[PDB]
Amino acid sequence: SHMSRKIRDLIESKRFQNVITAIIVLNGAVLGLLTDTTLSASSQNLLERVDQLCLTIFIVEISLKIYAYGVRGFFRSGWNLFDFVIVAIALMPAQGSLSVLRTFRIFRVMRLVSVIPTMRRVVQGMLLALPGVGSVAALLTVVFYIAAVMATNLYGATFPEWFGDLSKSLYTLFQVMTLESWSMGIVRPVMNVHPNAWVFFIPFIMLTTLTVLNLFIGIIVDAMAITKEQEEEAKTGHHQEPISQTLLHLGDRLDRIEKQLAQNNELLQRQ
Amino acid sequence: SHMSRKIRDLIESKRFQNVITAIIVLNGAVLGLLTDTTLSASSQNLLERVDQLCLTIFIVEISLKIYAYGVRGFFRSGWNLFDFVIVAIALMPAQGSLSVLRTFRIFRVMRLVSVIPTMRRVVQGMLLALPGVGSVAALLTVVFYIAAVMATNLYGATFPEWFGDLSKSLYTLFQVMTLESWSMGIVRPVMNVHPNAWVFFIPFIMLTTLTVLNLFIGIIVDAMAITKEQEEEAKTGHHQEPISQTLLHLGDRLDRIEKQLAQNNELLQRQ
Amino acid sequence: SHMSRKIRDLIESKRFQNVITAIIVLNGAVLGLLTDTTLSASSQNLLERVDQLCLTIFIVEISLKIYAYGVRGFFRSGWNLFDFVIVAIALMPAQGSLSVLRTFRIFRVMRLVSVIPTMRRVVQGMLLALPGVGSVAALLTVVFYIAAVMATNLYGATFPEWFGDLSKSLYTLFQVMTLESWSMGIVRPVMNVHPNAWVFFIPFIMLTTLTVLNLFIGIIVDAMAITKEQEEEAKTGHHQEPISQTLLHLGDRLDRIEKQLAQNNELLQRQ
Amino acid sequence: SHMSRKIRDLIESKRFQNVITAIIVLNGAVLGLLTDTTLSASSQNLLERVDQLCLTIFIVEISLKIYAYGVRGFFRSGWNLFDFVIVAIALMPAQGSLSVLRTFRIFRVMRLVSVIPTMRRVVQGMLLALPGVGSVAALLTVVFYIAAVMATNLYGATFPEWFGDLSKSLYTLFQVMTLESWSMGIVRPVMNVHPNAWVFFIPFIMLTTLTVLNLFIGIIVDAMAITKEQEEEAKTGHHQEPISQTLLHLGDRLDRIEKQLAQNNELLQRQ
Ligand SMILES: CC/C(=C(\c1ccc(O)cc1)c1ccc(OCCN(C)C)cc1)c1ccccc1
Ligand SMILES: CC/C(=C(\c1ccc(O)cc1)c1ccc(OCCN(C)C)cc1)c1ccccc1
Ligand SMILES: CC/C(=C(\c1ccc(O)cc1)c1ccc(OCCN(C)C)cc1)c1ccccc1
Ligand SMILES: CC/C(=C(\c1ccc(O)cc1)c1ccc(OCCN(C)C)cc1)c1ccccc1
Ligand SMILES: CC/C(=C(\c1ccc(O)cc1)c1ccc(OCCN(C)C)cc1)c1ccccc1
Ligand SMILES: CC/C(=C(\c1ccc(O)cc1)c1ccc(OCCN(C)C)cc1)c1ccccc1
Ligand SMILES: CC/C(=C(\c1ccc(O)cc1)c1ccc(OCCN(C)C)cc1)c1ccccc1
Ligand SMILES: CC/C(=C(\c1ccc(O)cc1)c1ccc(OCCN(C)C)cc1)c1ccccc1
Ligand SMILES: CCCCCCCCCC(=O)N(CCO)C[C@@H](O)[C@@H](O)[C@@H](O)[C@@H](O)CO
Ligand SMILES: CCCCCCCCCC(=O)N(CCO)C[C@@H](O)[C@@H](O)[C@@H](O)[C@@H](O)CO
Ligand SMILES: CCCCCCCCCC(=O)N(CCO)C[C@@H](O)[C@@H](O)[C@@H](O)[C@@H](O)CO
Ligand SMILES: CCCCCCCCCC(=O)N(CCO)C[C@@H](O)[C@@H](O)[C@@H](O)[C@@H](O)CO
Ligand code: NA
Ligand code: NA
Ligand code: NA
Repeated sequence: SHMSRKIRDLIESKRFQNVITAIIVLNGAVLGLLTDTTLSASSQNLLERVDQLCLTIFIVEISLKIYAYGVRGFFRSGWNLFDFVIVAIALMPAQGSLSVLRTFRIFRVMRLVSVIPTMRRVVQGMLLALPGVGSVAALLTVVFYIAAVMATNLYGATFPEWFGDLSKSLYTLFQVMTLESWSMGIVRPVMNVHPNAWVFFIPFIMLTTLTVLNLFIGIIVDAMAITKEQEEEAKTGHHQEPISQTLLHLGDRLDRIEKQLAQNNELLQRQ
Repeated sequence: SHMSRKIRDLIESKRFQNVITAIIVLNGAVLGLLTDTTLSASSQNLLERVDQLCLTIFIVEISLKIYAYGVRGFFRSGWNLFDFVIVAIALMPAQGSLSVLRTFRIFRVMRLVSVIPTMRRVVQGMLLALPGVGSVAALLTVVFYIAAVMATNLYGATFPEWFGDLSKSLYTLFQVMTLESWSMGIVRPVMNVHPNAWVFFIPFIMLTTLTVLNLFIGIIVDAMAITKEQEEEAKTGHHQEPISQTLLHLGDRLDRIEKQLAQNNELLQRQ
Repeated sequence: SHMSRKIRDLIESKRFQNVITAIIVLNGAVLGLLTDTTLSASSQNLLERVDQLCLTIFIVEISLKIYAYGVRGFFRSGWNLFDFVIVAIALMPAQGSLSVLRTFRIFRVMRLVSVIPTMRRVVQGMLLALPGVGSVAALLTVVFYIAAVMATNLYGATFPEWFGDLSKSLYTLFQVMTLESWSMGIVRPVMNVHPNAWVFFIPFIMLTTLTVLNLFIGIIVDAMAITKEQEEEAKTGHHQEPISQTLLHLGDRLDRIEKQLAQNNELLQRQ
Repeated sequence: SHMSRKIRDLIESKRFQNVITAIIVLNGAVLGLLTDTTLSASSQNLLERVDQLCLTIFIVEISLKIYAYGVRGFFRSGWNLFDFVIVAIALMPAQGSLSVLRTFRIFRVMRLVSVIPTMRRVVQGMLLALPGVGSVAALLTVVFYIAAVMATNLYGATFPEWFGDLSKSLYTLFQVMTLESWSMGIVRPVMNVHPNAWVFFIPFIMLTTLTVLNLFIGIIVDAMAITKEQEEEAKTGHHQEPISQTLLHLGDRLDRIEKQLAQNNELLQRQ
């Protein structure tokens, strides 16, 4: 229709993005002021209404989009669904789920990612890089589970605060992996009772730090290449051959042209 | 034979892998529940039998493989030998070795690596990357030994808990390398007695952190390329020229084709 | 003019650079000696005059440059403007700004960067690499703000020293991100009152360490390539195609020449 | 001569290298046993003689080399000079230098690097990578000096143990850069007296961690490429074009051959 044609161009305008961005920043700034308990009852009521104002502008924004794109058209984008859920959850009447409350209204500032395209790209590259490190992430999960069971059996009776159960052991092994007081706080005290405890903890540190670095480098290198590759697909409109494919086949492509040159030289030398 | 033909296809089926995977997870989950000492005698006896059930399924699995592939055929794979040793050790009657016990039945969860091919590849790439960092690993071992001897001679009489002997010094130098309370916990106290101790510990930290990072980056970069190269060899069936060789000879290959072009141009300009 | 021709060649001479370098080192060395409060009143007065001498040589240096290049010519370089501001601020009479004093005369040693070209290049590569990581830096800023608001609401009433307000929470979240006593000092004490606090802090650590590593790797890789690319532009005088462009179009360029070879082969086989 | 022909081939034999390697390990193992103060006077005298035996074998080894290569020929290699100095210093009668003693006989184990070629290559690549990071290393040195002077002036009167003088401040800034108790141990106590101290320490941490990572990544990436490039020069005998040069000129080389193809196509289409 005509009403669903200008609205899309209003939605796609730089100023509309900037207006929404300004309202996200504003909502975020009022939620930060609401952390101050010394504020007067009138100041709290004022900011709570600016929060209500900000939220209503997001209901108008999402409705404008659902109409101008359609239910199937809007929910076709993962970013729009995320934007929908962020706003729709604020109007959820006693939602049934394992948690505590929804005071986490500050997760509305996470919309700065979906609304700013330079930031949307960064998060997109990182998210697209996750499936590819699933195996490394699972190997790290296996090492933690094996280690947690071993630590609970070995040290739980003598160190119940740190290794009393599986939960306690996963928490202190995560601390050990982060190298946080691993020796002065955990292993030297454990070695006073179990002198060969270093046989367990030093290999655990060696293995988990390498794996977590592997996981992190893997995510970073992939996210960087995916982003670069997507920017090129956006600029030209043509599909970008991933760099790994270009590098894997560089040898094959060079020898083929070397051979095609030699046969063109053979037909040339004898004419 | 006919009996050693369908069994191989049963062994190679996705559902058989999934059945074994489910039994590994199950065994791992019952071993984790067995860390809880508050459980009733009947609950402990129940889970211990589910452990026996899981173990028997692995004996049937390995036997099925040894028959369908042969002794020489099965033990030709490093992964199958690993799978054999994991299961066979659970039936080892008082094995003679320097240790304590075999309560580490949880190392059976490490079979998730050998049974899941996406995880088998990750560990394979990492293991194939180790011989190549042997020299860096040995340099780190030399620096630790020299440092341990120096620290024992310099500080062992005044700081016996940390440097009293070689073992004690290797342990606290490893802690120092991990930057764990290196200054507030070790070096500021040591400097109160030996004021120039920083001349020993600051260069030691500078050298070992660079070397350990070198070792780790070396493993990660190699494991990533080896995996990528093996996936390409698996996809096409052709041997993949390692990227280092492609990069080292990129210059040579380009100038050769440049020259072959210039000589083809020379025969063309004068015909 | 003739007076603004030899001065430029004096300014561009290796010995003039070395003379200025020697005066920066000298000024830096006297400012370091002036940190010693045990010095006699005559020794303090002596060094304070060597500081005055060093400062005057920089006024002569900058004036020499402004004359030999012109106001528009001198201030056309970001490095010269930096050099101008460093020297000009020492003669600022009670400048109006939010601070405390200008005792930070030691920021004059930062001129070793602008005066030594090998060091000017390093800092240049790093500075040119910053706009490109602005989105990652902003994502990290968003995560910190959301987390600070959450931590203030959740823990500020029970842990006011660490989370009492927004400022306090940003400071302890930065400490948590650096892994400094995150568990023994902050989270184990917080968990004694709020047992599921690990649900907040472990994901926060996981997310911020990956993002800060991403930010850092991004800066390092870019600064390294920018420097390499600028050295090549300086050596040849020709514009250097950035490596990302060379890599993105490597596939396209190889298939195009492959096709141009095949069509040259087609005209050759049938002549 | 004939006597200086077979000795060189004896010196270059795998077994001679292995004999020297075995004597280095042996000397290192006896020096490690000599750290144990509980040993009997006869055991100490025994090991001290095995040290004398090991040292004499190195005097015979070096003399054998100086004769078989010549004074100019032997001292032409940096590795041989290092090997000469390690052995010659053990016979230095009260050498005049600023130190304490030469009990550091364990630095003789550092010969395992010069004697094992796979380890000699690793250290060689690392040493050749140092001149290239000199500017980054100097930038880090400048930041530390500026920071040390600032910290001494700002905090030395109120925190004399940590910032009382320049030496004290460089030591605690190095600790701060390593993130070792930077907040719970240094900055939270400093902020109790100087509440805006975080304005100094948080930027200092941000800047030095990025620079030290830059320095380290720079060394690692260069050492890896230098080693790879030297192995190729050793294998073929031909000079290896450094990868940076191959990558910088990849664009130029591809467009040149693209143009040479188009002109060969132009002469072909009209014959
Ligand atoms: C196209 C980028 C990419 C990868 C890549 C990124 C950067 C780069 O420099 C090279 C490659 C990539 C390649 C392989 C990969 O394997 C994951 C293995 N699974 C089974 C765990 C993951 C990402 C990829 C991402 C998702 C699916 C498939 C491929
Ligand atoms: C050596 C080039 C390379 C890769 C590569 C190797 C051979 C080849 O033919 C093509 C590329 C590389 C790049 C990315 C990569 O991603 C997979 C990571 N997993 C963990 C998701 C693997 C190898 C690389 C490895 C680590 C860091 C940066 C680059
Ligand atoms: C084929 C991959 C590879 C290496 C490699 C991996 C990734 C990459 O981007 C480039 C190369 C490799 C190359 C050299 C190397 O040297 C080790 C030196 N020893 C003597 C300590 C190790 C791995 C390699 C692995 C085992 C043996 C030989 C080579
Ligand atoms: C610069 C490209 C490169 C290597 C390279 C340099 C020159 C060349 O002609 C070919 C490749 C590189 C890659 C891997 C590598 O592995 C050996 C590591 N050892 C420690 C096992 C060495 C250099 C590299 C170095 C560090 C990280 C990622 C990539
Ligand atoms: C030319 C180097 C470069 C980049 C680069 C450096 C090294 C390298 O190996 C590859 C590329 C670069 C490329 C992309 C980039 O995107 C930033 C995204 N913004 C929107 C946050 C940044 C730097 C760049 C720097 C400034 C502006 C534009 C490009
Ligand atoms: C795999 C090669 C690569 C990049 C690359 C991928 C594909 C392509 O066609 C060209 C290059 C790479 C290099 C730099 C880069 O910079 C942007 C970083 N942002 C965060 C500023 C992105 C990808 C790279 C990624 C991480 C570290 C080192 C190298
Ligand atoms: C040939 C390797 C190399 C460099 C290099 C190594 C690996 C790689 O992937 C690319 C290049 C290199 C290049 C530049 C460089 O600049 C140093 C700047 N100085 C002025 C501080 C250093 C090393 C180099 C080493 C010494 C002198 C000159 C060049
Ligand atoms: C993007 C490829 C690259 C470099 C590169 C960029 C452009 C170009 O045309 C050629 C190479 C690279 C490699 C090494 C390097 O060394 C200098 C380091 N200094 C600090 C000694 C610089 C850039 C690189 C950068 C960081 C890590 C690994 C690889
Ligand atoms: C990838 C690795 C992921 C590790 C995740 C750890 C989750 C387990 C933490 C948890 O739920 N706890 C129960 C809830 O309290 C245990 C910790 O709280 C406990 O270890 C201690 O901190 C103290 O409670 C007891 O001293
Ligand atoms: C690559 C580097 C590898 C370093 C490996 C260190 C192994 C040595 C540890 C060991 O076997 N110990 C004896 C067994 O107790 C010593 C430690 O336990 C000891 O240093 C202290 O922790 C206390 O026991 C004394 O205060
Ligand atoms: C990218 C992340 C950037 C984080 C930047 C943090 C700035 C906030 C620090 C600040 O201005 N403070 C007020 C000035 O004191 C707060 C800290 O000082 C406070 O948290 C504590 O250290 C104690 O003062 C109270 O226990
Ligand atoms: C690239 C960065 C390089 C930093 C190098 C630091 C060298 C300075 C260390 C030194 O020589 N000291 C004098 C010798 O004692 C000072 C330290 O010892 C001192 O800071 C404290 O540790 C205590 O002595 C006082 O509380
Ligand atoms: Na740390
Ligand atoms: Na710590
Ligand atoms: Na730490």
